[PDB]
Amino acid sequence: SMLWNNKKDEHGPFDIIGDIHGCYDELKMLLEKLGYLIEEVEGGVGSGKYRVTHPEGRKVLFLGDLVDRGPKITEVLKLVMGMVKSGIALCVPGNHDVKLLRKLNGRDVQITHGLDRTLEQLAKEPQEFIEEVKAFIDGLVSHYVLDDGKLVVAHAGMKEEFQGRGSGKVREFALYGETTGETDEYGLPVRYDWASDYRGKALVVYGHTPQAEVLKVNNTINIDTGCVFGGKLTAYRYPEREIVDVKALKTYYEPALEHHH
Ligand SMILES: [Mn+2]
Repeated sequence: SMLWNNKKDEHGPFDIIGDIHGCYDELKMLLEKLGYLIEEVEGGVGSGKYRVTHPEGRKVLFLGDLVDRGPKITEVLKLVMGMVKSGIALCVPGNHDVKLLRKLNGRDVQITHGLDRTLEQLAKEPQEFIEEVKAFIDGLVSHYVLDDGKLVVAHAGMKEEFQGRGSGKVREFALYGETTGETDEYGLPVRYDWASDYRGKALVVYGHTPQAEVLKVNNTINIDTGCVFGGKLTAYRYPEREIVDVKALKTYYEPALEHHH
């Protein structure tokens, strides 16, 4: 009964933040707008470079996809790692984060979707920081069930049946979701729209495929508003159920191509 995903004793309030993808400036703006105070620490290095506090004792929940695409990936990492360490944040992993971990561990993965930017930015940092990043990503839990089971956070979402489960299949769902088993017009796999079929008790806040505006469906909401693509970085305030966002300062990266159909 003792899984890592159980944080039911954590009641918040929480500010839940979608995919950052290296957008440090917007992250800093959003945290400040939420009332967090960010101190650039004197002499501070790596995960000790920053210290974040909140006078109302609010906590941040990051939905992952911290790395790739954007201009300030190592600063995002330093900030988020420090927050998790000081206890003001938790983080669940995105697909990009885990793929980065596999690459740093020695797997010869495809350099795509912004990973080149992470690698070239990481290259400018010392080695002990690189090991800190590996340790950080390796310890990320697939999802968290929080606040007496009233809230679930996961990167790609978490359908009811899998909530609170620690199996390998549940971790894959958190990272990637699942496919429907059938193919599309190109004979390719199709993503399963789990949120449409969701009837679970917990509100699920997640950040899967990027959207122009938050996508609320049944007791679920996707808050990846595509900051790095020139959209915005969104926080969802819990239990207030309020949306707070910061517009991207620039278009840092081009979004996926779109089929005509
Ligand atoms: Mn993403």
